[PDB]
Amino acid sequence: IQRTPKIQVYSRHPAENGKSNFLNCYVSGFHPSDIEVDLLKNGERIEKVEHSDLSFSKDWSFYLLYYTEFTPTEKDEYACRVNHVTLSQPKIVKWDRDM
Amino acid sequence: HLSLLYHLTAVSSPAPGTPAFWVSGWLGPQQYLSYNSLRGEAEPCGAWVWENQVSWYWEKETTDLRIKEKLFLEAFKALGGKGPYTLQGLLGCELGPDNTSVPTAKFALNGEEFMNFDLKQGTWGGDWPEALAISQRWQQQDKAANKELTFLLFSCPHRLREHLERGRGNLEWKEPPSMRLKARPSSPGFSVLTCSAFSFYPPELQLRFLRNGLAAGTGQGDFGPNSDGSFHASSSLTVKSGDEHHYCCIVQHAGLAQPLRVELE
Repeated sequence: IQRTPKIQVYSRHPAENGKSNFLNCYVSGFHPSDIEVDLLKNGERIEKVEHSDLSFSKDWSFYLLYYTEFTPTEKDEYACRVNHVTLSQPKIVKWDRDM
Repeated sequence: HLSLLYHLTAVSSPAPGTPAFWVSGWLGPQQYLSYNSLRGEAEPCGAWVWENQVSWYWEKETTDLRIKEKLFLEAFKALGGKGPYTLQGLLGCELGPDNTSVPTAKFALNGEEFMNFDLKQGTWGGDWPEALAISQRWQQQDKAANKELTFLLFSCPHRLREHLERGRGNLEWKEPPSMRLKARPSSPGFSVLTCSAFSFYPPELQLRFLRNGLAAGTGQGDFGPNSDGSFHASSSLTVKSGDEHHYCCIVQHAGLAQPLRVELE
């Protein structure tokens, strides 16, 4: 069976302009396990991105955390871009600083 | 009480540079173990790197998981055909109310639960022909059932008790969430209020909205991990534009002594 990913984007700590932080893209609920994820800064792919181990939940769906160290500013926009076999095109989820 | 659970996955055609087989081990909601078939060594995670263990602890975890690696890869040969296949296992134990071990041994094929291990008979089984095929292949392998029995009935509870003793402080960790409540405009006449909880542990957390001190619902939200195994959560409520200041959020979490009221920024 195939399951399409849920995507969440949030910082590790409350965002404060000029304070170092981490940006997370948490992708979960998907099957099969092959997935492609990029963090974007004003549309540009971020190079220094790490990710947790591919693991899975009680319902057997897979999940994965991508994260990158960053310093938010007032004007810079961040997003997460995800490709998976269930998706007809890559899904882009913008970082909402409130979330 | 707390569970030790191994999450095992094999894939029949791994992408290049990725493992055909990998494992994560969990003590309740935090990961203590990693293993993959490319490195071939079981390793500690996070604070468990600094745990004081018995001299042979990690080599024995490695020994057991190399055995499961071979079994999972044997499973694909029992199915035959082009695939691709994903085989997952959830193996572990938890201590029960009377201080005995309760085993877990379930498997899924291509995302669907399809097989278990029966500890009373020492046999794998399931209804699908894929279950019968894999179970028979595993059942015919010398000492495979015996090693599965030992793993679940003896090794797992022994490991769980050792980690409860040597890492009790890691498991009792209580980090209270940093809270924020913020509104943003939405469709005309409406705003979206978001209560957000940052970097907390353990994952159990409640967020509730109040309107003029009266219950206004849980809102809709989500939760997820941070890179260090702490967690993050948010919940959001649609409210009428101009009414946002009547709302607050309440959070309950074990790192706090009382429910905490969070006011709008």
